[PDB]
Amino acid sequence: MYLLIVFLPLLGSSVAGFFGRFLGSEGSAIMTTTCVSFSSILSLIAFYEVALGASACYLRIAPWISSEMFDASWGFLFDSLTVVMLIVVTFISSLVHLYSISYMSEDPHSPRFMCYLSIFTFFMLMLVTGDNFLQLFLGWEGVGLASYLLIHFWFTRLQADKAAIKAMLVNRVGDFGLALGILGCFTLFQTVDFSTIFACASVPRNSWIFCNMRLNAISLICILLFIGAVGKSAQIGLHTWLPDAMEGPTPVSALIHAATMVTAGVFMIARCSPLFEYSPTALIVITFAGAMTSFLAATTGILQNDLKRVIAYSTCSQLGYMIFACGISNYSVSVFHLMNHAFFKALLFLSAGSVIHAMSDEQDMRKMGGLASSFPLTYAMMLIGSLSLIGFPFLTGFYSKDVILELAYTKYTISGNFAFWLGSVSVLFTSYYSFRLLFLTFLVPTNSFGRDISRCHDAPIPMAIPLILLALGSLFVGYLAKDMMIGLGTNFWANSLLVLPKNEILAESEFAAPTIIKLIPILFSTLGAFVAYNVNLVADQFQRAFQTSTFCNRLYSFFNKRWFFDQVLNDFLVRSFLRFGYEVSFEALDKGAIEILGPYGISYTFRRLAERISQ
Amino acid sequence: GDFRAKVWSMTGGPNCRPKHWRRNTAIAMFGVFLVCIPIAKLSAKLEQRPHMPVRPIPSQIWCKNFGTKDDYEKEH
Amino acid sequence: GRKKGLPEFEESAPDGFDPENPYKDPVAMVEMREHIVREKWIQIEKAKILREKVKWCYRVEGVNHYQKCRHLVQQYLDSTRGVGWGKDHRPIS
Amino acid sequence: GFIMEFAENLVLRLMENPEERDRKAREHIYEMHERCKKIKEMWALPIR
Amino acid sequence: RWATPGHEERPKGYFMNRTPPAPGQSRKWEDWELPCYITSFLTIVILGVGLNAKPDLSIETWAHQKALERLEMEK
Amino acid sequence: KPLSVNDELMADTVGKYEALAWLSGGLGFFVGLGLLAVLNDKASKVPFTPRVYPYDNLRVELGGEP
Amino acid sequence: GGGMETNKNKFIEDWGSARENLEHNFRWTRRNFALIGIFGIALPIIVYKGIVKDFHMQDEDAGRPHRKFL
Amino acid sequence: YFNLSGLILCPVLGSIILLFIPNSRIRLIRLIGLCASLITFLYSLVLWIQFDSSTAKFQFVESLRWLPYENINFYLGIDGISLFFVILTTFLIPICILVGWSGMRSYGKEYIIAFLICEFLMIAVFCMLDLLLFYVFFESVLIPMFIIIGVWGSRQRKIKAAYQFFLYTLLGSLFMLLAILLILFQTGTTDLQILLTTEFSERRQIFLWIAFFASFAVKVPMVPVHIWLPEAHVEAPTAGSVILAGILLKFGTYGFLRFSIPMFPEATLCFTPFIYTLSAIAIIYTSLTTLRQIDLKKIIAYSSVAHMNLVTIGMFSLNIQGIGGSILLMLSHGLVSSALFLCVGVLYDRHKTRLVRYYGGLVSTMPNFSTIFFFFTLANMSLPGTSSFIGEFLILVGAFQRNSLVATLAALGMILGAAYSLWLYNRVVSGNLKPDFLHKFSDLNGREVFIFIPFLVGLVWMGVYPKVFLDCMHTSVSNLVQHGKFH
Ligand SMILES: CCCCCCCCCCCCCCCCCC(=O)O[C@@H](COC(=O)CCCCCCCCCCCCCCC)COP(=O)(O)OCC[N+](C)(C)C
Ligand SMILES: CCCCCCCCCCCCCCCCCCCC(=O)O[C@H](COC(=O)CCCCCCCCCCCCCC)COP(=O)(O)OCCN
Repeated sequence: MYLLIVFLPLLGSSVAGFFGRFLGSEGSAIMTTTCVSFSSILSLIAFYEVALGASACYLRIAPWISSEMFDASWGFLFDSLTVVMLIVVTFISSLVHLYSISYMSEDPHSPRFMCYLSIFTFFMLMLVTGDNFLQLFLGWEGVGLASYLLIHFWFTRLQADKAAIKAMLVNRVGDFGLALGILGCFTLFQTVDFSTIFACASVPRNSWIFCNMRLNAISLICILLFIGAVGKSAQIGLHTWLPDAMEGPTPVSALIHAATMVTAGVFMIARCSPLFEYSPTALIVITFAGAMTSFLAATTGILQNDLKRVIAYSTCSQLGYMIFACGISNYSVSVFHLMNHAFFKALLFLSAGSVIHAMSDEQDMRKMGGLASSFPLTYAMMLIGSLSLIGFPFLTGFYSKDVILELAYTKYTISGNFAFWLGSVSVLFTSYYSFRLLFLTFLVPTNSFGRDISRCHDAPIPMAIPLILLALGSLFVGYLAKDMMIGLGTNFWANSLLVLPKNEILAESEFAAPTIIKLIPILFSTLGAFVAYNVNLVADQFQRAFQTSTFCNRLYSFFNKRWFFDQVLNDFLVRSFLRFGYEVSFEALDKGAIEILGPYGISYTFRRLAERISQ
Repeated sequence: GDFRAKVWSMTGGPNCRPKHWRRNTAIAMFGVFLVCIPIAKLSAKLEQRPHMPVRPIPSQIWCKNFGTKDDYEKEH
Repeated sequence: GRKKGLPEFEESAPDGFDPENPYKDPVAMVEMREHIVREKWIQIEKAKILREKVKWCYRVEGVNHYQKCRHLVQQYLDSTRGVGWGKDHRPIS
Repeated sequence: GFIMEFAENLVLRLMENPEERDRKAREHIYEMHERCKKIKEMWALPIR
Repeated sequence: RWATPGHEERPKGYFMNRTPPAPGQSRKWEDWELPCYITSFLTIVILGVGLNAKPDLSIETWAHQKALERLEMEK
Repeated sequence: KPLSVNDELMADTVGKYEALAWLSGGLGFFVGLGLLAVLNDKASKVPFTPRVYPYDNLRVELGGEP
Repeated sequence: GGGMETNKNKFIEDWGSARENLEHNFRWTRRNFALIGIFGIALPIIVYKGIVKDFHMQDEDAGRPHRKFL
Repeated sequence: YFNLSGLILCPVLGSIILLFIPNSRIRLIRLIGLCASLITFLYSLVLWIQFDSSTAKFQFVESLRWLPYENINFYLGIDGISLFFVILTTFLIPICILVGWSGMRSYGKEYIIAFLICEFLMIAVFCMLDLLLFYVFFESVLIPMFIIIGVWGSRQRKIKAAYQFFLYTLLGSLFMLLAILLILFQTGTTDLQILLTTEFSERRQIFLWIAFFASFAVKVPMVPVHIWLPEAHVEAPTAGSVILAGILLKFGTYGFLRFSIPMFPEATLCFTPFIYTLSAIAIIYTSLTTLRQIDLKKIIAYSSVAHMNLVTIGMFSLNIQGIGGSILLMLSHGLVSSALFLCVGVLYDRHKTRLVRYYGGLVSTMPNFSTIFFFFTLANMSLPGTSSFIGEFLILVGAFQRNSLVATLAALGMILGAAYSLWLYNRVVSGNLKPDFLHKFSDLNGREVFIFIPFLVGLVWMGVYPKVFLDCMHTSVSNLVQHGKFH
């Protein structure tokens, strides 16, 4: 019954892609939707059975790689952590499949889109249900391949291809980091299986020689794994791919980049917690990177005008929050916020796509307004999603973000203070741009054109059922799962997550701090909402400062253009490497220098030597 | 266009809609169901549950490896 | 026509081979090489069996695996030091 | 009666005999080393 | 949309870009198809029936049953 | 119109060096905030003593010597 | 136009021929000398020193004397 | 009883039968050549079945006297290392025959005869256990390949490329032959099993190792001598490139595995940093030069140098993960790379061009080709579930255990390998069409669909269950790891 969970999306993809000519645009949708939905219900029984029944299942099919001791078999591991990711990934995938039935109603190549979605779901399931470090790597790179394929689903566009290739390059650096980490894991424990590594993760206390440096064996492995996590989760080091990856279809944004494949890094950190717990040096790096990513995305997302791009920076900020929540060695809260966000961010993307599709694919907030009366349902749904995202009290986003912030406060260390400060300011910024997105799209006086308003149609049934289900989730699931995941002394996780007794600060997070700290996110959210209203709905529009102050214009350009990452990084790395490819390696090393000392550059003097033999 | 109707693709092409996609759809389900039976039978055989469930779970109807690995000292 | 069943190898050091001057009797040299390979593979498989024991101790015990699998973990890590053609830690066979 | 039985009894018949292979290898090494020694001594012969 | 019969009676484009043969006739095979197909059939037969029926002679099996024997004799 | 030799690889308001300076300032903001966090010294202001566990800080249950 | 062969362009064909006939395009200037003497004479030396020193530090950690890699 | 004699005699009979057949009977020539190639392939597959995987002794040994005093003689034998090479070199020939099926009327009988003589010469190379005769069949391949490059070349450049390749091969060959002669004079014989039990004085190991490296490094182009490979490869027929990249690039690594890594265990250790240095920069330089190439066949030809230099890192690691994982990469490379040249050959046969600029938007006109081309693009970029990843990862874990720095540098190879591999696919397949340049299209025919099928099956079968190949080699590669070691 558990192999069916993983292989139903694979069979659906293999049918809809190999025999889509016989099923058409409707049969290919039915196959994939039915297969993923059956996998989702099977994941529901898996949750009732493993997570709630407290009986994990371990399933090994056949050995994959069998060297002397490099054994990485075809093993599947379903524990409490895996099942949560299953019920998130597969449920969101089924809802996205149902959404795309009506979204891809006029696009010609709908069957290939659904085949790609099913193969992506299959790769994500192989990622989450991975017993080894290699099956995990198999899914970790198949998910990148599927995202690349889906980003340029419209191959005729040029921006889509550029975004897809940039995403592949960034994910390739991440994969290099992950591969180095996996190589480090095998050199220590002589195994790649999770059970043996997590069982023997405490004994080794030796030092290695890595790249002319003497480092700690466990710390180096943890840092190398975190490099891969940064690559996939779009953290401070490698994140420029995610905002550019919005050139794909909206359902691609809602599943490929909102709920899944950005939480892959967080899931890998949480799963490898019995190993990250013994390298305190790596936790500092994780905390710093998460705080930096959250603040940077929050600052970048406040001046964007594209509807889809604003939400991408919200996703980046939420992933940063999860990352430095893992950095405080509290993985239960990280997974809780992951599951919470996978609801009210998928809802946000789906509602934004519903607005865009009805607006003749208009993506600029400067050219929409007064849509609240025209789009009642979608306005309500985006209101629910935004209120959950900002962390409105007694809502799905309130039971996780507030806990993360108060936990960061009570981590009385140098790294914890930095994360607390950045996560506190990011709440204000998140409230500001979330409410700006809500205000400009729906409540400001109309700025659109006559043709867009004339051709308006709200979401039909296939695009409304997933929305309503996600709204119910974003209303109640956080409260329902608050007790089992971030409760005191809960045994829901069982052995999935390990938190050492020394670094356990969950109890003090609740009653050790002033009540003001527990109300800082709400006050900052209210301040951000007030600022957004006062700058958008009613204002003299002092933008003349942006037309008279040179610094203000450059400051506006700094936040708008992703902190000048794409421009600077391109010129100083990509262009430099492109020159390094031709102007030296091809132009001088192997062009004529070998030739001139080779067989014909100067060795053709035999013509000037053999002809002289007549003497 | 005019030439894309002369190109054979496995996926079906742009705006593909065969006259008998209803019958083909029904066959595809039955084929998927037939290939899913051995996978389910295989899964119920190679799966291991070291821990007895708190409450009677549906997997006890077919799976039989419940509380078998408790003697891990004699594992191969 | 080989007999049905597993291969049979004589488990004894080939007489006539002396480590003082290995390049003295060539047949004893190749026999000794094959023999040494065989015991290194035996050690590898013993380490693999101990790894399986640790693997199923971690899963059956659960949270209590730190005190119940300590005896197995130290045996497995002691048996993985002299595996064979691995890290610079090479067994003196 | 089944394909597997005949197939395995055929593969077991096709496979080579191990003891004679090792014996042939050992005798080959002996004879080759002896012939090598005689050939080197042959080369040691002077022209005159 | 979900009830109307489709318009494409047969999939667009011929398979392998070969026109269907004359009515009441058959696709005449090329000079290479039959030897290649009998080769591909014999390859599958030999590999499936030969690799699965050859004895499990390996150094990861003899060594496994020798280590499993010496691991208990130590007690 | 002969093609260029490097005809295989082909934020306009800023230059590469000026934008690099802006990026350096933006990252120096993070560095300065980290230095401020170091200067705060939150470790010495913890309001509770380190948690003490029974049975010698759970030595046996954490893999210690029995 | 009953031919599958490409309608090759003079500009593209000449550009490709020039990009493939670069063997005879050195002038032996200081740029080429410096380039081949740095990124073809020094980087290999740096890398070789890196591996040799990595082996040396691996050797000293185990207490075994350095291996003569020459 | 299937032995090495029949497997080698089958191409002989195939080439002799076509030698005395009138050229007007074009059909009969093709049928007999294809039948001979298929019979040889089935013979190799049968030889796989009866291969013992528990003994390091050479199997199916055959002897034929060469000198009157049996000093040197034709000793044929296979082990776990060279068995799969024989299988691959017998499997690639029928594909090469099928490539030139349509246009065979112009080539004539001299095409199949040349390819069958090639197969005869390459089968004996992987089966010889005599150092001298391994050199004789090592350099007998030049004549058929010289003829293939020259007679059936594309443009007038075929004279230059053939000369350059021939000159490089000769300069390597004779400098190796001097070392072989010095070994013969000192030891007395040239039998491999005798040369592996003879102690070499430490001073003679360096000189002989360098002399052997001179000939082998040319056929596994390290850094100074990968300038003949691109020109000779581009100026070659579609089937000619498959032989050059599929097999002819596997002589250097096989020569290292058979005659260098064992006969000089002490010399190999001393030169290990030297090989790591050359291979690390070759991976970095070649995978970077590939980005700035404009010829379709000159990009994939640069994808082999990076892959083949990743193999020499694995062999010199001297462990089961390294040496054992390097063999899978060459089998994977022999299938992935040779399949990519079939994809380029498909494009070149229809549209007589190779510049990437002329190609674009083929996803809308050649969808079956795009699906097949994409799959081998994934294999070339080391995707899990493909045969390349298993070899690529096993080499990395085999070199990290010996030197963490060289495994780090070699890990950037897959960073750059995934860069041009997908970027080429985006240019050629994805994008908009260019009706100004080319407007008539035809997707894969019956031959092309069928030809790619064994590559598709043999690439995932090795990629998801490589245990079938691995378990046949561990007994043979473990005896290779330690030869001078006795502890
Ligand atoms: C190898 C391990 C990883 C496997 C990943 C598989 C991911 C899919 C890989 C192939 C995807 C296809 C990309 C190359 C072709 C580009 C699109 C294309 O042309 O394909 C055709 C053919 O359709 C396909 O894409 C079939 C390939 C994908 C379906 C088969 C996948 C089966 C499941 C994946 C493999 C199963 C195991 C995976 C796990 C190891 C579709 O054409 P249309 O959508 O109709 O539009 C083109 C316009 N015109 C019609 C005019 C030509
Ligand atoms: C129409 C196609 C359209 C595209 C299709 C795309 C690809 C789809 C098919 C994927 C490939 C399927 C291959 C099977 C892979 C998984 C099974 C691995 C094989 C396996 O486990 O069985 C082993 C071999 O038996 C066997 O079953 C061997 C039979 C395999 C035949 C494969 C023939 C490939 C021909 C390649 C020729 C060149 C070869 C390379 C040189 C024996 O297992 P064991 O060792 O444990 O024994 C235990 C005895 N107690």
